[PDB]
Amino acid sequence: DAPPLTLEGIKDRVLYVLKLYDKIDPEKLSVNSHFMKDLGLDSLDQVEIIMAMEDEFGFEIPDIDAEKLMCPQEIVDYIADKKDVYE
Amino acid sequence: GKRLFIIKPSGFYDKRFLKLLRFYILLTGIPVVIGITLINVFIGEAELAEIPEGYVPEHWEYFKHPISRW
Amino acid sequence: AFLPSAAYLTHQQKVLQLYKRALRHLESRCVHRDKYRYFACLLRARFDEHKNEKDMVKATQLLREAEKEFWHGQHPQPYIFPESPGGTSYERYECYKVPEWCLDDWHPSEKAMYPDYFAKREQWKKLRRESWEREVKQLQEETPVGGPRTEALPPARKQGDLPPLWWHIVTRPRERP
Amino acid sequence: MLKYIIPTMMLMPLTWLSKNSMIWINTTLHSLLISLTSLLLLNQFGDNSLNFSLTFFSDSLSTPLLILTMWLLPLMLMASQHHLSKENLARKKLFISMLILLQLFLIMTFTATELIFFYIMFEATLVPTLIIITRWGNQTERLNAGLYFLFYTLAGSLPLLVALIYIQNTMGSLNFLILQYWVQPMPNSWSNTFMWLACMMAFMVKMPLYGLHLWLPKAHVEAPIAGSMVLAAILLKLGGYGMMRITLLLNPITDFMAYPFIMLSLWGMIMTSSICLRQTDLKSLIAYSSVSHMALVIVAILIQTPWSYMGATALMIAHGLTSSMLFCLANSNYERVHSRTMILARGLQTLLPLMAAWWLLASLTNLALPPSINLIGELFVVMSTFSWSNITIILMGLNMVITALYSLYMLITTQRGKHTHHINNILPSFTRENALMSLHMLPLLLLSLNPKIILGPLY
Amino acid sequence: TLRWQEDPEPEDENLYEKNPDSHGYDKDPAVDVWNMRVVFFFGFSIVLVLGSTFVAYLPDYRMQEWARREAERLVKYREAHGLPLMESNCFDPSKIQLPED
Amino acid sequence: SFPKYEPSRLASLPTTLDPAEYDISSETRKAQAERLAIRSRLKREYQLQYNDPSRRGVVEDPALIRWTCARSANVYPNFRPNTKTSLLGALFGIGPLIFWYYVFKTDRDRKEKLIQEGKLDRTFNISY
Ligand SMILES: CCCCCCCCCCCCCCCCCC(=O)OC[C@H](COP(=O)([O-])OCC[N+](C)(C)C)OC(=O)CCCCCCCCCCCCCCCCC
Ligand SMILES: CCCCCCCCCCCCCCCCCC(=O)OC[C@H](COP(=O)([O-])OCC[N+](C)(C)C)OC(=O)CCCCCCCCCCCCCCCCC
Repeated sequence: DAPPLTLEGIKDRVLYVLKLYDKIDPEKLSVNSHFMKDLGLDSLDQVEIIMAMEDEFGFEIPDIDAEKLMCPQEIVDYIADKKDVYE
Repeated sequence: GKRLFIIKPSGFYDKRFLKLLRFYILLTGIPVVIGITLINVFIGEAELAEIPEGYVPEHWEYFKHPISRW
Repeated sequence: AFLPSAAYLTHQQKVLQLYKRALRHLESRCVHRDKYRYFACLLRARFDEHKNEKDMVKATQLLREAEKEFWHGQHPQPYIFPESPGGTSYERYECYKVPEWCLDDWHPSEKAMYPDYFAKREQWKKLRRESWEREVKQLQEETPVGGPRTEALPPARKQGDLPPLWWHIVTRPRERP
Repeated sequence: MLKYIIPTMMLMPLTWLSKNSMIWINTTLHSLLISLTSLLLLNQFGDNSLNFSLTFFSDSLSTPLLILTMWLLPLMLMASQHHLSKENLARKKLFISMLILLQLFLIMTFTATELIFFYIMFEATLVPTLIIITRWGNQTERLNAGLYFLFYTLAGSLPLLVALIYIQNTMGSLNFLILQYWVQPMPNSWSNTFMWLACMMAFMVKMPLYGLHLWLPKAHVEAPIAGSMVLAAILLKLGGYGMMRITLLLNPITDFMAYPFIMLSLWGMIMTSSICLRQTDLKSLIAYSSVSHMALVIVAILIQTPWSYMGATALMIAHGLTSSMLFCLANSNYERVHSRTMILARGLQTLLPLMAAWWLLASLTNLALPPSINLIGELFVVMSTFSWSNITIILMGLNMVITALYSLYMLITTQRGKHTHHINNILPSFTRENALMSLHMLPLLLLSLNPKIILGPLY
Repeated sequence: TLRWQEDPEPEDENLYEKNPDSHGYDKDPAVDVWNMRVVFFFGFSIVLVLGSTFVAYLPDYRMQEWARREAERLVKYREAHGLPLMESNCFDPSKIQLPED
Repeated sequence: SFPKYEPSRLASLPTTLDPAEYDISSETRKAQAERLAIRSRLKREYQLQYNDPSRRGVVEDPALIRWTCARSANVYPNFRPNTKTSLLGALFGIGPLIFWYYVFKTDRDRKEKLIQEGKLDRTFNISY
């Protein structure tokens, strides 16, 4: 039970989920691509993205931390901090 | 692989107290149990009998177990 | 409401929080994936219909009636994540989160079982007690007169020193001890 | 009874001639030896009491109280030696001397055949406890606690002296063996009404009765640990022993003069348990629990049936042991965190697991888990009060529910939950504290195997 | 102004600092270990164990076993002769003079 | 429309249905800024006392001492006997005592009157 996590697996899974989004062209996004500026997404798109990542990883990100998750690298770092990986 | 240190409070003193308590209880518990077994097996309990005529018993001759009589 | 770094909640924050709560409760009412997808798109269309409204009083009234609408149609018990507050496994492992200052009371007989770990602990404590005065001196000159206005802490400006007030948020126990 | 009095007064040259570092060892050792010696009082007979002399006797009621006192003294010596660590040597010897003197007065109190000698010892017990509370207590209001305690006791007890002297002049003797055979009915009049009030109010104050209990959450709180142990464990039972001895002369006027205090003590235990539900102080919570249990003993003595008397003496012994252990545990928490607030130090089971086990056992015996002698006494009193009237079962059931509620509230607040973040001086439990807890627990659990030696003189 | 001259509150002494093998009895290790030995021996090995042994073998505490034996004897004697096992009156009515009314 | 949520003592009004939440006026913003400033200053004090490496003890909370002193040692200095206090004391102090006294006295009188006529079945009652 409870297999461990790494930054490589977290980044691969978060990029998988963001790649399955129809509003993002998969050949353009990267680990540090912004949402409002570099990808042209609304705030509701950011909210739906955050909810998708919550459903993917199975734990809830609070709103006061969800408003500041703006690129995939910050999502990776937030999940890594919340789940205490690379110990 | 991937063994992590588990932070726990100092369990040395509690185990030391429990070991001391067990040792100091058993130090007289074992000889008393052995002595009670040897009293029961070899000395044995008394047998109820009617008082002989003209004979008055001592006050400790009205009890069954040897330890109670003592 | 209750925020560490801000004194209030903006209008856009209220709208986003309402959107997330409404979508979660709609997922609770609509347990199947395709049905939830359809009704989520309908809710997204409803939210996008009034997106471009510049009247502040009209947007405020729309938000108020949307909150009333959500309260009329909420689930009696929505889906809570297992570790989320109100969940089934929320604060379950708090009995195993022993703080790190209990290692200083260990007997030397059981301290000899982990020599390298306790050496690393000693050098960590040496670093903390060396950096404390520098970090409190940094914090003293950065707070404006009259006390801090928010609860945000500054980082370490120069090289060599650690951020102020770092010990109890770096050495916090793991989620699964 | 001179074979126990003389070693007790010989403890005084033992503590006044010992070294600067060997006073605790010598006093604890020799008090434990005399406590072992105290078992010779169990030569009780089914018809006659064990009458030693003209002045001293010991039946089956005073014997458990004597054994409890002589066992409790080394526990107080072990408990009180950590907070007196930095004290002057002469003051340390004076503290041990007051404990020895209190034990001497207590063992002369339970064996007094004459009633006026019982009164003299029972009010000689006031001075060492008042001195202990008002000198070695830690707070500001220890002086006010001593004033309240002293004046409640003396205002209750001066009419008792007047009434006892009247009984001596009218009947011709205050010897308890004579008064068992020379007793007369007490008719219904105003004179006999005030006789009953004068003979009863001293022990109603000392027990305490609800409404006269205002000195208890002060004297039990501002005292040191040894003072709290001897106040909860023995000193509340002087009132019970007094009502058991003095009810013989007050018949048949008790059957209607006992109604107001029965209503005060039946409703009083509900009020004190409800007070226990909303207490911010641990020591005050234990004191109010003591008030509730002594109200139970008051009702049992006042209805005067055999089952009630057996339940009363068993409940007295059991509550003495349990309250002493609870006060010791609260004192250990106080030494760790230097505050008596119940909400301050939380979640101590993750830090102090065996102490948490001791807390659980003390809480379980507090709510009368069978087959502890707590439950035996409480059950017998419940049966006798049901025989008295049937709605007493409603009152007793409500009291039991609230008692379980506040005992588990104590345990859950102090031991369970998330620990306090900013408290980092939680040292591991010493061998001394664990030994004290086990010496409180093991006799209490062992007495369930042979509960017949604590069931009073009419077992 | 400045108040009266008084020492500050002393820091609490950790007994486990200078002596990690402390039982909490005394600051000197020898006195502490001897106090532990004294309490553990004379409390548990002497008082508790031999006290329980003494209570267990009490010589017929309060005559209960004798009462049972005598009740057996009396029940057998009364059952053999057809006598009632117990009467409603503890004392003989022949030796009691009721008040005249 | 929708049924209006009526608040009760044991069911408070939600923060999303409060009309005073959506207030944007500058007085409320100033009040919220002042409250945040007080909270941040107190948190700074606590964290300064909390992260000290040379501290081994209890970070004393004056609010908790204030709460316990108010709960315990202020009630009688701030008590004035008036109509309300005396009325509540007479209702809760001597009310239940009188009620239970009359209940128990009536029950025991009925039982003792039934016993003396031999109307109460006491056939196997020899334990009391
Ligand atoms: C802790 C606070 C509460 C304390 C309560 C203490 C008890 C309350 C009642 C005490 C009454 C006084 C002692 C009575 C002793 C009676 C002995 C006796 O022989 O009685 C029969 C005797 C009868 O007289 P006699 O025996 O001489 O006559 C022979 C008998 N006849 C009458 C038939 C001819 O009673 C008395 O002499 C009077 C008794 C009543 C006294 C009333 C005055 C005192 C009122 C109560 C004061 C209570 C304390 C107040 C202060 C509290 C603190 C500030
Ligand atoms: C006494 C008044 C003062 C009170 C405070 C006293 C403080 C000082 C203390 C001094 C020493 C202690 C004195 C009291 C001693 C009481 C004990 C005692 O002596 O008992 C005598 C009793 C006497 O029993 P008895 O009376 O039936 O024996 C018959 C009598 N003889 C021996 C003569 C034939 O001892 C026992 O009952 C021992 C029985 C055997 C041992 C126990 C076997 C069962 C154990 C449990 C098994 C598992 C059950 C399931 C568990 C499930 C999980 C929980």
